[PDB]
Amino acid sequence: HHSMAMTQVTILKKGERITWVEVPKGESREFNIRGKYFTVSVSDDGTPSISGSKYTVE
Repeated sequence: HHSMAMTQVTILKKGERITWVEVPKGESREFNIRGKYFTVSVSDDGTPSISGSKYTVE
């Protein structure tokens, strides 16, 4: 019975997948994507968000 897995977050550029990251539910992590820093957050309900305007997340 595996413990709790990361939330897998897909990073989208104009709605198309460019990369993916892992973040625990209820937390935020920093990533460098193509030379810029972004905060990716996953809410309690598993919904992700990202700082900046270049990308969205799913």
